[PDB]
Amino acid sequence: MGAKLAKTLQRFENKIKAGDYYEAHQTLRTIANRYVRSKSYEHAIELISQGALSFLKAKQGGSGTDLIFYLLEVYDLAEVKVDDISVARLVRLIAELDPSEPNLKDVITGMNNWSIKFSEYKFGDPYLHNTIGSKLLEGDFVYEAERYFMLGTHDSMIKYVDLLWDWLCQVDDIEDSTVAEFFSRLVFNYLFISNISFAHESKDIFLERFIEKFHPKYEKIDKNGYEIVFFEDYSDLNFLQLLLITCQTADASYFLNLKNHYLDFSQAYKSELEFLGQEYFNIVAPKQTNF
Amino acid sequence: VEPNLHSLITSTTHKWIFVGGKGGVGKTTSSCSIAIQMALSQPNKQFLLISTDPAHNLSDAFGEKFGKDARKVTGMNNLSCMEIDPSAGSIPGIDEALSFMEVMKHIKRQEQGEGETFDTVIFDTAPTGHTLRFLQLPNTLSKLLEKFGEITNKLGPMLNSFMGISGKLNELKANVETIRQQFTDPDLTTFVCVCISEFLSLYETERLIQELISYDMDVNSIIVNQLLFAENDQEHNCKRCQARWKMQKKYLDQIDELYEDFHVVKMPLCAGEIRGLNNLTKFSQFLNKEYNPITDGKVIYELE
Amino acid sequence: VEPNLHSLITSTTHKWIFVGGKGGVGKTTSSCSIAIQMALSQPNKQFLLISTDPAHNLSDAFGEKFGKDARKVTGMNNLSCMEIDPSAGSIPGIDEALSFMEVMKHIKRQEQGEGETFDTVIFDTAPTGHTLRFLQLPNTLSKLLEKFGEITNKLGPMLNSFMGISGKLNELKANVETIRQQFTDPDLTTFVCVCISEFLSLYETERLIQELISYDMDVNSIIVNQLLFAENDQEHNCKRCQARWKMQKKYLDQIDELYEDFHVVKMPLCAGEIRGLNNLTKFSQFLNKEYNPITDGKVIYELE
Amino acid sequence: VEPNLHSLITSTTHKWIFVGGKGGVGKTTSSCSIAIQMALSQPNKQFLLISTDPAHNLSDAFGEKFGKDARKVTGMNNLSCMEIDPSAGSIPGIDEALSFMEVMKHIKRQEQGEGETFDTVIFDTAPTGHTLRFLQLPNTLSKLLEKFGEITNKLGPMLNSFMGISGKLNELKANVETIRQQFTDPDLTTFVCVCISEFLSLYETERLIQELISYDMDVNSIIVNQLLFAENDQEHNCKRCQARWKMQKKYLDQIDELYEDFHVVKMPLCAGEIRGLNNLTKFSQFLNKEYNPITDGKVIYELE
Ligand SMILES: [Zn+2]
Ligand SMILES: [Zn+2]
Repeated sequence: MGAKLAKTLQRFENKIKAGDYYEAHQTLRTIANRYVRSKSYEHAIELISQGALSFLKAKQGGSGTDLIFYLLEVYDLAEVKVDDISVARLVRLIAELDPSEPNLKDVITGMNNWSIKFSEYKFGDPYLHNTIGSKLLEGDFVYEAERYFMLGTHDSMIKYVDLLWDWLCQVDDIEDSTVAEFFSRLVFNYLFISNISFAHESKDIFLERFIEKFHPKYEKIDKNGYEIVFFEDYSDLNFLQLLLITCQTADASYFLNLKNHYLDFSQAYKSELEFLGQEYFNIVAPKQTNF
Repeated sequence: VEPNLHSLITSTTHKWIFVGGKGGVGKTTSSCSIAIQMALSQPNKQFLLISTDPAHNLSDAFGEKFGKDARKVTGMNNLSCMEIDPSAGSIPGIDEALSFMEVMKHIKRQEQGEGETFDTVIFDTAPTGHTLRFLQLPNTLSKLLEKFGEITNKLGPMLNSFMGISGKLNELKANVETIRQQFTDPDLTTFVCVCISEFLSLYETERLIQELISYDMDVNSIIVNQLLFAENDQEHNCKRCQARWKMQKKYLDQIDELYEDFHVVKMPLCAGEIRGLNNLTKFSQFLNKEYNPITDGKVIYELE
Repeated sequence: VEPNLHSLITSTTHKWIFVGGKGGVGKTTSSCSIAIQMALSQPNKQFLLISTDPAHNLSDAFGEKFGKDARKVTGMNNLSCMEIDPSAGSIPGIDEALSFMEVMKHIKRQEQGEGETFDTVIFDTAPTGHTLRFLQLPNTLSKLLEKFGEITNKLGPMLNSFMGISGKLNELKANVETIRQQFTDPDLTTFVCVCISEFLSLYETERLIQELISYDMDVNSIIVNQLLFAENDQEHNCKRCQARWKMQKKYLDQIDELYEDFHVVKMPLCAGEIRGLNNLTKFSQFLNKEYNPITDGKVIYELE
Repeated sequence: VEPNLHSLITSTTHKWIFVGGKGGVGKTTSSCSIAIQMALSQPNKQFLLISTDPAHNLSDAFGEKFGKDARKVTGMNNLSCMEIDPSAGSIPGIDEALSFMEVMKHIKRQEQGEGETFDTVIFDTAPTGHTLRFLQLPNTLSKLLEKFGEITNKLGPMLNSFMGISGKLNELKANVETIRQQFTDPDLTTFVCVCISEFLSLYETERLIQELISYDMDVNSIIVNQLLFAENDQEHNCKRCQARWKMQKKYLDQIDELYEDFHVVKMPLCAGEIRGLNNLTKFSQFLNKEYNPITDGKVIYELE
């Protein structure tokens, strides 16, 4: 079995380097179906995956995409649980995917859905998300990448700050409220999943780049271990920084005082503040519109 | 894939040769054939052909009496035949185990009382009854031990060791050993299936192969006897024969597309049944070298 | 059998002291009592009284706040109290395991953060819920492994060794160890039951003991508080009290005939509930030396 | 630069913590200290302290037996200790590779057999032998492949392709990956050096750091124990002690001028050696917050 699989895999990738795509695809699936029929999942998984890899490496999105789906089907049929090995196979396949593949999103969804059903993560495995995010970003699917990165690993956080930084730079006419539209995303998103560490690191990396490129007037304020880069021309950024630390205290009073001083901002981030006030201050009362 | 059993007939490592095929599809024949081809190709190794068919097919195929006591087929000092009766519901695997365990006792018993040792045994599987059912229980129950062993590891092993990984190790040891008795190395064990180009046969074949794959038992040889190839025989005519092969050709294509990477050796149809050591060896030669109805037509109309 | 807990109160080997009694039968009381008697009798050993009752019975019995962090009861440098919440259906044993495993983590955690080590722990079992259910799974599933291991030994081990008793040995090793966590030595672990001379109580007691015996957990101590002994108190009269004890005497005889070889210590009824380290020690003295309603009447009408 | 290991003790990304210091400079101590400080600061991550010193320094430092099998130090459910023997000339790198490869097999083995996984490992480097020599071979031999691959591109690739840049691409791929195993991210791996303010120690330290820099291994922490600070201790006097520190102060200045941007944490001298989990944690607190001989004098004359 082990000596037979290895062999055929060459006569398959031989039909691929020869041009016989149909032959290579048809043969492999029928043979794979046989393993699945006998519940020899493990064998089918390696065969299918390997076949999908070669197809994608040969720029054959059609077959490649198809095999990925088939693999996933087995994954759910074999109840393959989410772990390193299981994730690795998908990551290795995602890397060979063409950012323009008409199925991209579908492939990504299928993989992530699998991770959700066979893991304790309501939105999928973190590591897996890190890979998925990068792929989506290659096809200019920014918004989709942002979400995955938000729910990714430490590297995702770096690639999320780069996604937001390269976007801010793309803006021709920058303004005081423009830098906030990007920066705020980091503070709010990470604060929702309560990832203070990522919220602080993403903040530091983004605020430092902003200082080394735009050279805005500022001055670092330090108090009891905490620091707040006070920008003289960006009130939005000052407010946002205070909001972060405030949530960390989980003290109702501080949250109310911060909002009362920044009435305007309290209405721009109405919904967002309402949530934060429920997750960090146990507030059930809705957010009263200031304006 | 060479449509022959050469690589196997000349293999000196294989020591377990399976041969199945339900449907009176000439199983007995193929068995004696594969056994003779290997014995003649490797005269430096003892071979044993054993059957469980109550019809004593091996004694009627060679022309001599074969019993529970292994006897060298007359004329060969490398091949031996054995005809034993594998018999003379709550727990799966048990019954099958007892059946196979008994046949192996008949093997070691014939290697002590003259014969000494057979390097490769040719198992002529029974006509009915999945005598290979126990080829999955050992892996089954074992994996259950793993679910048992691990889970039995409540939070810890901090506190589990204060009140008491030898378990996680010995399990993995009893695990491999077990899986080594089924897998039994593809280079050491293989399964040869026999059939013919006919609906019912394909149905029987397809399932048989699935069953073996679930046993992780290597399978890459499909024998198809009774083939006509009535479009080459020097003495054409006979619509009756041409029509039958038109049907056999239909299915044969389903076999060449169903089992693409399998050793599908297509054997020719013989006038009457092939019996006797002589007519058997001359017919088994096609298992080593493909049969050509254009040139080998003589050898066939010869066995007639 | 001495109707006292002397042998246990003066034992320096015991390190696991169970205390159960469903039915608001004064469990909390007996627990603090047995803990104090042992701590005072063996000042050269650290004791820990832990409860899981959500009512914080230990904090209301001593008069001080006790939490998940073990604290020495004020006035004693040998006894310590712990009040944790043991919570803050497919496989039997699992749930129970998680619960107990968690309480033991709270034990080792308080032995590192000052306290260092407790020689004997006084487990104040919960009011409801058989927190000792997992005291049988480990032996159960294990024995099943033995039926599994042995049977998996088809005819042989002649042929089972040719294709592959480490299994029959490691099993017996994982067997004993497991059985050593339940048996946990009768000289190292024991269970103290608490009840009163009343129908419902006896019913609850009888079953509790059966449950423990199925866990092979040693049990030979039955506490019966609230007893009247209204035929000796110096200040007779009061039919109401005499009638009630006539009923308690009825059942008490069923207890002395049901548990003939058990340590049935009969405790006296106190006017009000006993609280405060002081009134507790003076009442727990009867657990070491039998209570005599003829002479010890003072000590009781004293706690009043 | 804060003269402490705070940033590292509270880091949840680091998973490879090196700790070296030849010269019986209290390496074992610093190792156990750094491990305890990180385990206590991050109870949501499993840590593993492993040593190769044949003197079993970790078992003599904590007060318990530690073997090749990872065991949680008594009282901590976040820290674990490992004591293995890294042993039980033609090609550079090989020998070192075999040595390290083996220690890592002992790691993954203890994560399967209970322990599951350690987020950050505290490597207590051996007393002698540059066990990090292989931290340069992989980059070395590889770069040679590049000089090999390119040069092998005679005029062309016009004609080199007519008789035959997959080579220039796969090389760069095998290049980065390799360099990623040495570099191993400064945010994921770091090296902590230990020494004292003494000529010979500085000599040993200076070279050790050079060696690590040639390995591109991040190094920014230098521990200096046995310091006297005999000009603040409340109970002055003793010329003998004042003279010794006058010499230690001499070199300490060479350290503060030699390693200006390094984390030079100056640890205080203790009467006797520090052993036992307790005295270790209380002494390791200075690795998080600088030691002040004016106020923390008590904590020291306490470990005595
Ligand atoms: Zn009364
Ligand atoms: Zn001195």
